[PDB]
Order: sequence, then C-alpha cells, then structure tokens
Amino acid sequence: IPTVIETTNRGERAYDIYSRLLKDRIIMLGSQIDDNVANSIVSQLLFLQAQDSEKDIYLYINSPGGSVTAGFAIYDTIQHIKPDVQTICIGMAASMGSFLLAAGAKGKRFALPNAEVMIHQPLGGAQGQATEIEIAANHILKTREKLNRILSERTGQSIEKIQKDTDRDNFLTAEEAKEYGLIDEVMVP
Amino acid sequence: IPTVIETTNRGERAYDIYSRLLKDRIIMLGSQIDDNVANSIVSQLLFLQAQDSEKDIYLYINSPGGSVTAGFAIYDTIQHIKPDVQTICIGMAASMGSFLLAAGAKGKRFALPNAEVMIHQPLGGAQGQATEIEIAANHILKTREKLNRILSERTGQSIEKIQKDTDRDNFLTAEEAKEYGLIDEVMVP
Amino acid sequence: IPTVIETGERAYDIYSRLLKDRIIMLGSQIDDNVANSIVSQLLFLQAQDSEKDIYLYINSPGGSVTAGFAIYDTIQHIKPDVQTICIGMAASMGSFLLAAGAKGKRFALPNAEVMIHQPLGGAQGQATEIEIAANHILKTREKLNRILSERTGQSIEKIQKDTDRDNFLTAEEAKEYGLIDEVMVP
Amino acid sequence: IPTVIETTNRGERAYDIYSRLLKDRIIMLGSQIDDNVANSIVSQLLFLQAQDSEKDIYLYINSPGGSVTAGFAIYDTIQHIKPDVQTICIGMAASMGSFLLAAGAKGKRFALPNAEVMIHQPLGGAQGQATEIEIAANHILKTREKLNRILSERTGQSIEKIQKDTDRDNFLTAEEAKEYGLIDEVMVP
Amino acid sequence: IPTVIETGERAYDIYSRLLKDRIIMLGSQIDDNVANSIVSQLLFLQAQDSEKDIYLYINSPGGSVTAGFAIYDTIQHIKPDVQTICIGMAASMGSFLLAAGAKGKRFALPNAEVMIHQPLGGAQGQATEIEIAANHILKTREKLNRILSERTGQSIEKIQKDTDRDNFLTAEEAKEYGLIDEVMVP
Amino acid sequence: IPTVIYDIYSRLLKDRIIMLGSQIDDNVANSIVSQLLFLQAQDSEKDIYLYINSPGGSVTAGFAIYDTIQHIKPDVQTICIGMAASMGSFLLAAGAKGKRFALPNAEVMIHQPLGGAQGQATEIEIAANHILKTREKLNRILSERTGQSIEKIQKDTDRDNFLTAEEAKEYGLIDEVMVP
Amino acid sequence: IPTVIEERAYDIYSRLLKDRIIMLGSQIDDNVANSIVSQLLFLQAQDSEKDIYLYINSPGGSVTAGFAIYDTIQHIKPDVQTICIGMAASMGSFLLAAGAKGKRFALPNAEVMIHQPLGGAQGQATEIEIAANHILKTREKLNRILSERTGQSIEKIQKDTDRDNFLTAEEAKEYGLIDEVMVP
Amino acid sequence: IPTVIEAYDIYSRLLKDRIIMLGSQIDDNVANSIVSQLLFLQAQDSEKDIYLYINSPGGSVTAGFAIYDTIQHIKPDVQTICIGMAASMGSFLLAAGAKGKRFALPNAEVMIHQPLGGAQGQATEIEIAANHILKTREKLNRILSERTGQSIEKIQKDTDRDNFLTAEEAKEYGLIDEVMVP
Amino acid sequence: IPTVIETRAYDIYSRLLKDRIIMLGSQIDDNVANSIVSQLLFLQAQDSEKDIYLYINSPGGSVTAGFAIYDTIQHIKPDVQTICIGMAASMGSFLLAAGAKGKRFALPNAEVMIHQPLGGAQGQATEIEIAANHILKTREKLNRILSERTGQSIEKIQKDTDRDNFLTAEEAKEYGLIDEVMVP
Amino acid sequence: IPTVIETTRAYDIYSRLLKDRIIMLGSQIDDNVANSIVSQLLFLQAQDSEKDIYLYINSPGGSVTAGFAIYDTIQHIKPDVQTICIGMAASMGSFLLAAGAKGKRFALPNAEVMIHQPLGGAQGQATEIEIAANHILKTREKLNRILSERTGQSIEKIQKDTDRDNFLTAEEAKEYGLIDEVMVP
Amino acid sequence: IPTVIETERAYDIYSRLLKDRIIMLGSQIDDNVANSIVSQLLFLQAQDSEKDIYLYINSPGGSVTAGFAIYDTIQHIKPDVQTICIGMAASMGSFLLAAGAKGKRFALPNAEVMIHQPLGGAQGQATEIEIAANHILKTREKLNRILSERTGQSIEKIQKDTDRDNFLTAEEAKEYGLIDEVMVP
Repeated sequence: IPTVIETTNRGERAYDIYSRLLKDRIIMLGSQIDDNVANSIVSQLLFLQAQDSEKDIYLYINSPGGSVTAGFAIYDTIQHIKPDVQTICIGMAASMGSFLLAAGAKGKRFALPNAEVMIHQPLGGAQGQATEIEIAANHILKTREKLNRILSERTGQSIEKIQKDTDRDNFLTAEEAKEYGLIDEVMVP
Repeated sequence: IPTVIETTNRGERAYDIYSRLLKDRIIMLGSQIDDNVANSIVSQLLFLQAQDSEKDIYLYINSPGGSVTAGFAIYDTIQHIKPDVQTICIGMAASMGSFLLAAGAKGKRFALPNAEVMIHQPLGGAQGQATEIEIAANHILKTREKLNRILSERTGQSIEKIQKDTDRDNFLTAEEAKEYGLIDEVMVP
Repeated sequence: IPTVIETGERAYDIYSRLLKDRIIMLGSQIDDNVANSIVSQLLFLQAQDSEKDIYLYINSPGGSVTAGFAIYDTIQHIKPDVQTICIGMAASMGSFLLAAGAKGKRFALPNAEVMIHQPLGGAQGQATEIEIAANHILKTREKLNRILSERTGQSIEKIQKDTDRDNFLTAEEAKEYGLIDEVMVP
Repeated sequence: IPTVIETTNRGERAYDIYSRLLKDRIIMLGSQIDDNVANSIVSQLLFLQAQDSEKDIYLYINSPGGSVTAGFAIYDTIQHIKPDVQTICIGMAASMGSFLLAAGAKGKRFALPNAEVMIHQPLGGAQGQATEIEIAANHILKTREKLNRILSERTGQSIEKIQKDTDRDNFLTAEEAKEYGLIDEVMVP
Repeated sequence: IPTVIETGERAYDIYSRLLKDRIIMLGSQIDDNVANSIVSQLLFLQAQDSEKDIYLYINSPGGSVTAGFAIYDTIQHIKPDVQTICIGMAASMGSFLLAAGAKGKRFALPNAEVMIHQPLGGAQGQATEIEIAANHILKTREKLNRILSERTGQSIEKIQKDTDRDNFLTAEEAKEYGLIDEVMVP
Repeated sequence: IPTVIYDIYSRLLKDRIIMLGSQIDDNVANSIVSQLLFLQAQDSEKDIYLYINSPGGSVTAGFAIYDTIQHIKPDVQTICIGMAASMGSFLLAAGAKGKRFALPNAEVMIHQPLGGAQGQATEIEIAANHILKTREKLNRILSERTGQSIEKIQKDTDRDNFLTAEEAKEYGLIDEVMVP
Repeated sequence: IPTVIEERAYDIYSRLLKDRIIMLGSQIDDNVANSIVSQLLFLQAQDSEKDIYLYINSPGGSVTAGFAIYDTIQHIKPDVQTICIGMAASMGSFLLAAGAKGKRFALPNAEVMIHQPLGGAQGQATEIEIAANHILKTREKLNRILSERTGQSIEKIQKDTDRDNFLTAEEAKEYGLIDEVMVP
Repeated sequence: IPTVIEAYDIYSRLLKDRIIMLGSQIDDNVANSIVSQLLFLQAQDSEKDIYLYINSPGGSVTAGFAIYDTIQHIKPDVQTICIGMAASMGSFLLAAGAKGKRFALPNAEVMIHQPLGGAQGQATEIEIAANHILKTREKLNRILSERTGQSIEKIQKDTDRDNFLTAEEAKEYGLIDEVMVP
Repeated sequence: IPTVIETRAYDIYSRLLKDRIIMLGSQIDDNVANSIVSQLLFLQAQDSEKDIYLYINSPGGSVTAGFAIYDTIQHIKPDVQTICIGMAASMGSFLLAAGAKGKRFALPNAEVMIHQPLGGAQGQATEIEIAANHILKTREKLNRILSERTGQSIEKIQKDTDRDNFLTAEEAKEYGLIDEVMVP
Repeated sequence: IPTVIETTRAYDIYSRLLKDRIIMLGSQIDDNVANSIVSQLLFLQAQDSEKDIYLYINSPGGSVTAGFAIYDTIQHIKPDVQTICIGMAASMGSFLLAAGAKGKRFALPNAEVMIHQPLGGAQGQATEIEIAANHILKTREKLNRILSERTGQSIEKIQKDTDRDNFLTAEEAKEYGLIDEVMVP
Repeated sequence: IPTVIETERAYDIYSRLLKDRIIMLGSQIDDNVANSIVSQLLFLQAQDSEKDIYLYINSPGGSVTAGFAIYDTIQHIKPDVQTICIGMAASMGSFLLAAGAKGKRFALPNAEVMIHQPLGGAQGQATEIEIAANHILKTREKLNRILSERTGQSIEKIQKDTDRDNFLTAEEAKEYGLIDEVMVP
C-alpha cells in the first residue's frame, strides 16, 4: 500500500492511496465482509455525509461476501445517509457482496464487463439441544426471507423466483446481472 | 481384562471375563453407545436367543449414552427377540442409557440404590445452507417426538410431561426413577 | 469383542458364531476394508451352502459408493437369497444395500431410520481435471438412480428429486417407498 | 483503517477515521465486548464529557456482546457522565450489546430498519471442587438477576417476563425491539 | 503381564491366576471401563461361590464417582464378604471403596496412605445449566458424606469439615477415623 | 484506541487520568508506575485518578503499583468500573482514604493468592513458605486499609468472595459508591 | 476379521485361501504386494495345476509393487483368474488385465480406471532429469504391456491414459482389459 | 522499505513517476492496491502513460480481472513490462497492456496454463463448480484470443498443460509486442 | 519378549517366575507396582517357605507405588532377596534396601542413587501448604524407614539425600543399603 | 534498523546510503527482495542516468526467476552497476555478482563465492514431471550460457563446475572470471 | 516375526534360536531390552550352566545403566558367553562385544565397531550441574577401566581414542583387542 504526498500552504500531507481516494469520495470494499470491515465502511460513509451531504459517493466492490449482519450494517447506512451511493463491481460480488451491489442508488449500480456476480442462500450453523437447533434454524430461515424480500424490491424479481435462483450457488455474468436487475449498467470501455 | 479358564472332557476353555458372564446370559453395557458397541450388544442378544429362546437375559447398564440410532438398534433388538431382557442400572444410566434401561421387560427393570439416571433432549448439529439447516432441525425434532412417545409408552408418563422434564438435563435418584416409571424396583440390599 | 466357546475346543468371536448361523453384521461405515470382509463372508457362506438364506443386518451411515457396489454385486452374483434387515440407521450406501436384498425379504425394525441422498465427492486442480471428476460423479449418480429405480419401482426422475438433499425416512415410509418389503413386528 | 487529514492554524492534523468521528462526538462499537474494548469506550466517553458536558454523544452499536463485566463498565460510565448518550443499533446488538443499546438516553435509543437485536441469559464456566462450583453458580445467578433488574428498569417489562424471554436465544427485529422497549424509535430512511 | 500355566493347557496372566484365589486387583484410576472389569469379576466370583470371601486390593487415586458407585453397590449387592486391602494409596473414590469393604474386614498395610476430599466436576454454558450442574454435584457430595458417615461412624458435619480440602491420612489415622478396621501386620 | 498523529489514553493522561483495564503483569505495572511518576513530575499537588477494571494478576507487579501510589506526593483516587478482582481489588483499596470509589454496578472480588511449586520437597517447602508469607503481607495491608481484622480477612479470602459495590463500601474496600 | 472353525481356526481370508481365492481389497504397497506374492507362491506349491482366483477392489498404488504381483502371476504355473469388484484403478486395472486369457472378469457395476503413473522429483536439475527419465521409461513399460494384453495400439493407450479415464465393465470388456462381464 | 519518514517507501517514490510494481501473487489485497493506484494515477493525469512492471506467479482469476478491467476502463495507456516471470494470471495481465506497449526483458519468462480450482460436496454442487470454471476458461481464452491474435482453438490446445515461453516466443505468440533490448 | 514352551508356552518373565524370580526393569508406577505385588502374592501362594529373587533395574518413580511393593515384601512369609543390576535410583534404591537382611545384593558395576522425593503443587496458598506438608511428611517416613534398614541416623540420611547421591556398589554396602557385592 | 536524520527528514540507513547510490543485498532472493532491488535500480537511474551504482551482495541466492528480474534490470538501465561481494555470494547471488559492469566486479579478501546448478521440484503425472524437467534444464542452459559469456569459460566447463556445490575463494573467483578484482586492504 | 512349529508347539524365530542358546541383540540398548537379555541369560544358565551361550550383536548402543545390567549378568553366570558382531557394535554395543568370554569374541568380516565417550545431560542449578558432571566423568572412568582390562590397551590410550567417535574395521577391532577373531568365510 503506497503513500501519496500532498503539499499545502500549512504543510505536507501523507496519504496512503485508499485515504487519498476517500478524499475524492471513493470507498474501496475489497475483502470479506466482517464486523471490522463493516465498521470501517460505515465510518467512511458517515464521515463523507458530514463533509458534503449532496455529493455522490463511489463504493467499489470486490468481495466474496461474509457476515449477513455486517452486510446489513452497511446496507442500512447507505439507505440512511443523504448522498447517493454509486456501486461499482470490480472482479467479484458474491453473496452479501452482491446484495450490497444491488443496494446502490437506482441508476447508479455498475459492473465492469468481466466482473462476476454470485447469488446464493445464507450459510450458518447450529450445535447442541434440539430446541437450540430449532431456534437457530428458525432464525436463519427468517433472515433468508428478509434477504429475498429486499432483493425483490431492488431487482424487480418476485420473491419466489429469487428463492429458486438462490437455492444453489448461482454465478452471473455482468450482462446477466443487468438482465436480473442487480445492476443498472455494464460499464463498457 | 482378566481371563477365566475352565476344563471340559474334551479340552480347556479360556474365556475373557465378559465372555464367561455371557455364558450365564449376562451382557455388560459399560461405555458410550456407538455403532460398534451397538453392533456388539445386538450380536450378543441374537446369540443368546439362538442358544435359548426361553431363558431371561441380563443387561447391566453403566452408560453416559451416545448415538440415538445406535440406541434404537439395541432397543428394537430387545423388543424383537423372544426372551425377556432384564435391565439393571449400575452407576449411571444417562441419556440413551436411560432410554435403554426403561426398555427392559416390564416388571424386570432395576437399579441399584446409589445408581443415577439422567433424562434429556437429544443433541445434534448442522452446518451449511439455510435449507440444509432446516432439514437437520426438522429431523432432530422428529427423533425427539419419537423418543418422547416411546418413553411415554414405557413409563406411563404423558408426552407433554416428558417434553417438559427433558428440556434441560434432569438428574434422578434410583427411587425417583422408580416413581417416574423408568425402573420397576430398586434392588436391595 | 466377546468370545464363544463350543465343543478339540471351538473358540469363536461373537460375529464368527453368528456367521455360523449365516448372519452377517454390517454396523459401521462402508469402506474398502469393510466391503472386503462382507464380500469374503458372502463368498464363504455360498461355499458352505448355496441354497440356504443369508441374513445381512444393516446399521450404517454409508461410505464409499465403489465399496458399496462391491457388496451389491456380490449379493446379486451369489446363489443364496440375501435377506437385509435394517437396525438403527441405513443411510447413503447403507440404504442402497438395504434395497439390494432378496425381493420380498427386505426388512426394517419399527424404529429404524432410512436416509437417501446424492453421492459425495471432490475435485481439485485444472479445469479439465475438474470436468472429468464432475462427469464421473454425475455418471455414478445416474447409475445409482437407475438401480434404485429397478429395486423400488419409483421412476429415475422421482429418485433424482427425492435425493437432491438429505431425505430421512421412517420405517413405514421406506416400505411405502419400496426400499423395504416389510416392517418387522413386534 | 483510513486516514483523514485536516488543515489547522497550527499545521496538518491527521486522524484515523474513528478519531475524526470522535471529533463529531461519535463513538463506534463494532466488535466483541472485552476488557480492552470497554477500556477504549470508557476512555472515549470520559474524553467527550471533558470536551463538552452539554452536547449529546452518539454511540453506534454493532456487537455480538461478550463480557458482562466489561459491559457494565460501559453501562455505568454512560449513566455517570452528564451528556446524553444516544445509542444506535446497526446490524446486530446481541447479548451484552443489546443491554448497552437499552442503556442509551431515554427517548434517544434507535435501530436502523434491518438491524437485529438478540437477548439471552449470561454464559459462564466453573471447574474444580463442588464448593468452588457452588460459588461460581451463585455468582452467575446473581449477575443474571442484576441484568434482569436493570433491563426491567430500561424497558418497562417485568423481571418475570424477561427471565422467561431470555431462557433461550431470543432474536428480535427492530420493530419488535421497539415494542419490547429496548429502543425508542426505528429510524426510517 | 507374565503368564502362568497349569498342566489341555491353561495359560493365565498373573491377575487371572490371582482371580482363581478370589483376589481382585484394583490398581488404577477408576473409570467406567475399570468399573466394568471389577463389577464383572465380582459377579463371576459370586456365581462360583456365594459363601467364600472376596479379596479386593486397592491402589487407586480414585476417579469417577458414578463408576465408583457401580463398584460400591455391587459389593453391597452380592452375597460374599468383600475384604478391602489398601496398598500404597487409596485416594478419593479409592478411599470410599476401601471404606466400603465388609465391616471388620477393611485393611491397610502399615505405610499405605488414605486421602479424603470433595468430589470434583465442571459446569459450562448458560446460568441455568451451571445451576443444574452445581445442584447435581452438591447432591452427590451429600450422598458421599451420608454413606461415609454410616461406614465410618463419624457425623456428616465432621466429614463435611474434614473433606473441604485434601485430607491425607496415615494408616493408623484411617483406623482412628473408621475408614479401615485394622492395620495389617507385620 | 482512536489515534491522532495522541491515542485516547494519552489525551486522558493529560487530565491526570490513568486507565487500568487489563490483567496486572510486569509490563502493565511498568507502564502505570511510569505514568504515576510522570504525573508527580508534572504537578506534585494535584490529584490523580486511577480507573480500575482488572481481573488481577501478578502480586509482585501489583505491589510495584501499590508502593508507587504510597510513595508519590499526590493523592491517587481509585475508581472501580466493571470488576476489580484479586490484585485489582487490593489496588482499589489502596487509593487515598476518602477517595476510593466504585460505580453502582461495579463488582469487587477478594481471594487467596495463587502459585506453584515443582521439584524437591525442600524446594516445595521454600515456595510454600513464600506464598504463605505474601498472603500474610496482603492480609496485613488489607486490614490497615479496610478496618477489618486480619483474622476476618483470612476467613473471608479462603475462597472467591464476590462483593457488591455497596458491600465493598461496607467492608471498607471503598469509601463511597458513586451516584448516579 | 471374523473366524472360521472346522479343530482348526482361520480368519475369513485364510478360509478362502483354501479354495484358492486371494482377495486384493486395498491400496497396493510393498506390504500388500509381499502378502499377495506369498499367497501365489503358496497356492502353486499346494497345487500347480488348479486355477487361482484373484478378486480385485483396489485404487492401485505403487507401480513397483504392482509389477511384483504382475511378474509373479506370469511366473507361476496355475492360471490366475482376475475378477474386478467395485473398482480397479490405476495399477489395480493393470493387474486385472494381467489375468489368464479368457479368464479376466468384472462384475456388472464394477468400475475400471486407467491413467498415467504418478511421481515426484525434488532437488538439482540433473536429479530431476533422472527421475523424469525414469517415470517416462516406466510409462512406456506400462503402455507396452497393456498393448500386448488388450490388443490396443501403444499410440491409443498413450492418449486414453493422458488424463483419468473411467470405464464401465462393458467399456472395459470392449477395450480388452477384461474378457467377460459376469452376469447375473 | 527503504524508508523516508518525512512512510515514504521506494514504491511510493516510483508511483510519483507513474510506475506501479507488481512483484507478488495476485489476490484481492494486491488487486485492491493496484486498482487504487490505477484510479489515482488517472485522477492525477488522464493522458500520461502508466507503467506496470509484472513479476508474478499469478493467482486469483477474479482479482486478476479486477486489475484487467480497470486497465481497460481508464483513459491513460497502461504499458506492461514483464521482469523475471509472468505466470498464469500474470501473463494474462501482461497481454492486457496497451497494444504496442507490452514488453518483456530479454531473460524474462512467460507461462500460460489452465485455470485451477476445487469442488467438494454433492454431485450437483461439483457440477455447478465444474460448469463455472469451464466458463471462466472460455472467458480467459476468448480475451487472450483477442489480445494475441491466436485462435481460441489454438489457445485451448496450448494451455492444456503448463506452457513456458521465452520472451522471444512470447512476442511470436503475440502476448507481448517487443523484447526490451539493453 | 521371547517365549519358552514346556512339554505349555511361557514368556521369559513367566519362565523365570517358575524359579521364583521377579524382574523389575522399569520405572515404578501404579501399573508396574500392581504386577510386582501380584507376583509376590502368587509366589507366596505356591510356596510360603521358599525364597524369592527380586532383580532391580529401576530409576524409581511413584513413592506411593513403591510403598505398595515395600509393604507387600514385609507382609509376605517368604524372604525376598534383592539384587541390583545396572541402577537402583529413587524408590528403586529404597526397594533394594527393603530386601531380607543378609540377602540384599548388588553386582560389581551396579549403581545406587539416593535422593529426596519430588513433587508438585498448583493453586491457592492453602492448597500449596497442604501439598508441602504432605511431601515433607513422606520424606520423614522415607528417612525413618531407611534409617532402620541401613543403620544410619535419620539426621545423616537427611543430609545425604539433600541433593542426588550416586553410590558405587561398594559404597552402597558401607552405607548399609545392601549386604554384599556379588562376585565375580 | 537505525535512523539517520538530515536537516534542511528522517532516513533509513539504507535510503541514506541510497543517496550515495548504494544498494544493499543482504538476504535470500525472492520476488519481494527482487521487487525492492529493481525499484531501487530504477529510482537511481531517474535520479541520475550517468552516475555509477554500487550493489553490495551478501546472498545465499534463491529464486532463479527473481534473480533474472534483477539481472535484466541491471543490463537495461543506463548507469554502470558495480558489484561487491561481502561475506558470501552463493547460487543466484554469484550469478548477479558476475553480472556487474566490466572491470567493476569486486569481492573483499575474505568473501566467498559459491556456484552450483539450479534447484527445483515436480509432483504429479509423468507428463507434468516431463514439463517441469524440461523447464529447469532449459533454465540451466540459459544460466550456463550467460555465465560462459561473462566468465570466459566454456559452457562445458561451467556445466562441470556447477554439477555440485563449488566454493571459491575471492582470488579463485577472480581466476575464474566471476569478478575483476579483490578489493584490498 | 515368523513362526516355527515343533511336533504341536509354536515358537517365534527368536524363541526357536533360544533353544539353541542363541540370544539376538538387534536394537538400541535400553531398560526394556536389558531386562529381556538378562532374563534370557538367567534362563539359559538354569537350563544348562555348562553349555555355551551365543550373543549376536547388532546395536548402536544406548543406556550405560542398561548396558551394565547386561555386562554384570554375563560375568556373573557360569556359561561362557560368545559374542558375535553382525553389522554394527557401537557405543555400549561395542562394550558388550568386548565383554564376551576370552577367545570367543568375534566379528563378521564387514561388521563395524565404534567406540566413544558416554553422552548425557544436566539442567538446573550450578551444584546440580556439578553433580551430574562428576557422575558422568566417574562413569567415563568406569567404562575406560573395564575396556582396558578387556582389550589389553592402556587407560590413557582408550581415553584418547574415545574422545570423539572412533569407527573401527573388524580387523582393526581385532588389532585393538575388542574381539579375538574375524570370522571367515
């Protein structure tokens, strides 16, 4: 991670490249989504709204997904803030990564031509007593319904179709992701 | 594991201690119940029926429990064979051990005075997709119903009461196990 | 494993004395070593008497499909009828071997469980190596479904549907399905 | 962990993203609650009161919970300081996290629409002699009572209801959490 | 474990040859596996002769309470008198079994040690789970103290006091306490 | 720990606040002793505020902090947050008289020191004598600081003794419970 | 391993050995090869005229261990029938094709797999060259022998073994690895 | 490394001359960094050439496409220079440079091959994984076909096993334009 | 361990047991002590008059396990001759001294070592005190018995066992740990 | 790693020596280390395309590929790169030492130079092992060819002398043509 | 381990050779091994205290303590104990070889003998290290003195020869006095 040096009338500024890009309202999500990652992204979003609530924000996504709970922290923050959040998929947007890709501002969800999108049903686990397993089962099914419902609103697909299409891992081309309604445009070079 | 050797007209017979007791129609269950242990108990039961279909068999139980399916293999074999199987609890009959104790011939289920009996919910696990966790949850809840129903048939308790009494680990005195109907008598002196 | 002595002096282990009554016990996972023992017992029993029934008790979570087919083919190869009796659980290749018993003589005890599902495998390496591995496992699936179809009376398409994920069956459901012939009372 | 560099009369002052938000009286909790996290949250609260004892503090919560003890250190510091501490649930407030969510200024406790709240009873361990195990059991039962008592005061639900509701893991939607009295309002986009 | 032979041909190990003289050697930690062997030997010895005394040698750090009660209850259930002889160390459940021997026939060799103490255990998980486990181990403590009171002649309250921490007793001190009846001479 | 290029603990040290929020080992004791010595050098008259959330740790490390507290000129106020257990409770009771506090839901625990002995009987005797000797040291100082007798403290610390904040005040480990 | 008593006491494999049946139900290493070879030597010494039955369920293994069994089969007087049950893979399928002509069998659902020998090489470039030459030379030996026993050309075998190649019993017969599929 | 605190390391120094250095395996972290450098350099100057030095055993196909698509998206020409080795996804990124501006040093090696992957689980899951990796192979082949001039059929044959090229053979293949002479 | 058959298959240790010889050639733990005690009780049952020969090559071990063997030796009727071969250290040297008076031997190059017992204690100060009190009491028990068996004063043994003390067989004889050094 | 502070700016000792156009190679040669050496070489050329560069070499060698990244960069850039062996130049380290500018290859009196044949490994099918064998033999030929051209030895002689580990004295390395002079004192 | 049946009684090969009064030492010398060999020597003496015993030695040595248990047993019993070195007699194994009956110590023509210092360890306080130091030095003296008596070599020579590993040819072992003859053919 290289450093960019910027000189001002008051003194020198040492930015790492991500922080230099944040200066231009660009946020780079390039890893698995967890609590520490979600914390960072939410904080960048809150900060950027505070700087200017009218200017667009650019969220670059290259992510195999991860925690559904961490993903919803990002999702809710995007919808809560005033600025439009553009979403750009580079490389891969899988599971919760694709859910956040589809969460960008209407008309401002993009994928580069060779980017891949994957949709699937959530993964979890349960150990212990039968009643403990029932509780964990009921919970994962409930979050599944919630993910499908929201994805339905954002793509225009029926909840029933999404249920069918996510039963097993579903890899989508950038053009297929447009057809599906996950993105609005493929950014042709 | 000590050896016992006996003289017959036509030569010498060296038995391990458990084999010598099996000659007298006694089976010792003193470990966790797994597929191997179940395979041994079932074979021992089938052998003893084939030797004499009239005479009682004696199953001593010191078991913390284990596999439900391995437990049912034993349970179903006990109910299938012609001879009465007496069940004697020594030390502890926990979980599937207590289910097997209650499975003995009615009137012939016993515990020694300081023996412990424990009843609980079946334990399990599942990892993977929501739908996979649903199948495994539905399954453990089904085997719980099955265990509760049989226990009800054998103890005289209601299914609703067994459901309540097994929600958490429930430790029983030998006399408490008689009152519950898991055994028939507490063996003095 | 307990010992049984009968009258020189015959010293049998418990499974060997049961083998004397033509009883074979499968109470573990099916791997090459297990399959080799079962096949060997089946060949021994036919060598002893090619007319008398053989009794195969099954309590198995399954295992190697290939080891399962060794047992399956040996059952169909030999002359004696092989009765299959499910105790506890017949899962994966276990259930397949249960359905493989002599027609009219496939049994389960009342509380025995049956589970049917897809074969499991793996593939690592180059795209073409993964393709070969996928083609292979999809072919063994078809082979399993076709045989299972013949033995149950269910269509190949139904078995494909019913095995997509783990399918737990009660003893009564297994009979209704055609995996067994009778549930054994008492 | 991105950097924000501000120009001040003195020179070039750089903050990590969380430190720039701290300047806006925003504290970000996005992890397990252990003694290190508690020490950090507490220090941030003590710092913000010293900067301004009148203005509100904003505490964002995305936490699986953790140490009851570390959780109470944060709870007690919140009630101690003069400024109102608004609490906002993003993603998940589970266990001691939901307790801290309920701990915000009354009328100023929030969750974003897709945030989840989980309540449960405390977890612990006890090894050794029967009397040592008795000491540990008595202690965890007292902290359970204490947690229930405070939650009652924060939510308006009875101790008897909370005890029943926290016997096993209890997952709540944002709207259910509001109904329960754990939060005051669900923040609409 | 050396072999002894009696002239078919009788090949015994040393413990097997001692079992002929109704001697059982308990010289290890007490678990279900060990309790299995001891209970079996006791049942076998009763079936051979229900009048003759049984000799139980004890060199044990103790172990599982429930496994110990399997042995304890079997000793009380069978017809023959079980003499207990402590060699080296009888600790915890070992000391409990030593005290369990037929009244008048509990022995320790002069330099043997006896230790009495609280039962040990563990609880993990929810507050309610820890409560159940705490209640259980307190209950079994009460059961052990109650029986030790009967067996030794000391009051329940004195045993509770004396087992709060590890309490090492000399052979003579164990006789004074009522755990044994006589110190074996010479 | 939110950082400015001043981490959060350094900004509080500027207010004469020392935060103890971990186990007490030689490194932690080093840091706190150094902070205590530093704050004295800044101003030898102004109070110091020591927040305690500690499961305890090394008796040796705790004593370095204890003795440093008594050695320096300024009063050191002790404030228990969350939990002060073991050597943490000892350091709580070690603050300036009238200036020992606990927040309402804070917990205090007192007990015996723990240790180990390995090797020859005489080596085990030396180590047993040493730990018994340090227990007497701790009990004596606790007696002086709580107002309870050494005889009662020996009884009360035989096993893990968990105290409520109001019970800790009643015991004399703290002076006040900080409302609200 | 169960016991059989006639008084004599065999394990089941030892019982079958009396009927001149050898079972190969594992990976082929030096230990396994030693046991098979010894059984073949024993059976010939018992009776040099009667057929031997070699049941094969093997994922294969060591080529060198496989050739120890192969050469022993061709060296002894009695015909060795090979019967594939379950799977004959790699060196296992090589030994299946090594059975007496007209007497190589597979059961109807048995699998046969053929492929390249596998190996490793570490060290200096010259050491890697030697190991490469060696494994290429053993490949040619395998192909040449398979060619004689199946009737397929060396060019064809080279191509069909380039990657893993799975065959049904019927396909294996058509290939020339076995003579008949054992019905019913 | 080496460092000026002023930290301002050697790569930051080169970044100011519009030089990006790829000297490791290609994963998401590396792709993140490269993509960010590419976007930053375009923001500094939309028309000035960018220089990307490649010494890589390859890595993630998905991360490799992140860098690839960013190269094609931005306005500046991205020159690619192979030093040492450009293997698998590395060689793919070398071929991705501005036409006429893909280079290798004389003793640099290039290796092309099939994509590598895995699959465990049910027959249907292995099928899904197999179909996907076969689809990404077609995707890689078609793009390489466009960038080298070779046909899809040829590239398929030539990438069946690991194929090591000299810099001169890489030029002949059309993976690079010139071999950089001293 | 080799087997010996009579006209009836013993192993070497089982064969020597017929000559009333018990071999102690390992650490002393509860398992070993169980075997030795059982052999002692077995040999008394056969013949309560004849001598028993206990060969000792041991680094010692559990003090508790040693006392099981010690107390059994004193309890039984026959004399127990102790012969040190190689090394008798820790509880081994204690059992060597436990032999019948006049009948404790070592071979010329056999070595004897005496030292204080070893132990461990973790936990609360009071638990550590109990464990310290215990090990000090067992040390007093050991010195007291060694005093009686050797003729040296309790105060001398205490001094001499402070650290590890290696004795030549001749030095062991002078100490009173053995009676004679067996020649040649 | 100590700091040097200049007043006019904190420097790493290495970046302070880089002001004097000195590059230090004091470790195994892998892709990271090569990346760093190449970057330093390209940076010094940007600073001054005419002035000489000083490459100190203390290396047990390593990756052949990473070694060639450095070698080709040295040949590519305009400035002369002097090579100085301190302690040990083994394997690829000796190849790089021999790759310095003509007349400007040095070793200190007690510095050791070791030459040997490249190492590798191959697992899998016969055909995969064949591919890996061919590749390493081809890089052996390439290394020997370049060494032949710079030492003045025949390829035949270099092949024989690199068959196994061949340790050379500083004077012996000079006789062999791997260096030009031994640096006195 | 192969079985041999006599008309029916089953021996393992080692037990069958023990019938012919042959003991096979083909392992490291430790307390378990010593216990076995000692028991075989006492067993063979009890069978016939006049007939010779044959001890075959293929051993890298091991425990000095365990070695002396065997050594002292050889000299204590009445039968002559022949020692035959096959393969290797090293460390304590060469000591036991020299410990056979005079005139009856042999090595097969390609067998190797090695003699050296005993090896040990010491951990803890200075006085504890001092104790272990004195012990192993005394043990060194005891071994040297016995080797001197059995080889006819001086203590001073053996001390110098065992300072580091000394590998001997069978013919060298004869000239040294560890054996009496090299066995042809």
